[PDB]
Amino acid sequence: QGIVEPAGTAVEYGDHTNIPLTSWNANFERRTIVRGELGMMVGTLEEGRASAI
Amino acid sequence: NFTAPVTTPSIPTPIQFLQTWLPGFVKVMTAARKIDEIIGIDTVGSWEDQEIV
Repeated sequence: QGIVEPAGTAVEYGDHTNIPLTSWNANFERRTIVRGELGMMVGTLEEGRASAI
Repeated sequence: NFTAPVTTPSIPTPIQFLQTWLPGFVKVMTAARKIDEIIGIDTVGSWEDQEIV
């Protein structure tokens, strides 16, 4: 994601005085994706005994 | 005379191609198993079980 952040300021008027100027400055922010996992494992005799009940 | 035979004279037919192999392979027996004849066999239970009543 990005940001703009403008800038600038004013002064009093004059015929031959220097002209002020404006500018800006952008930035970026980042985030990270995290992955997880989980599994299972079943035996034969265990399955039979579990199904017995 | 008789020039040279180029190849070394020898018996033409090898020992193989003259052998016939019996169709069967004998096996070792080990001691006899006579519990079934004396008592018999009863198939009553099921696998993944624990006890017989």
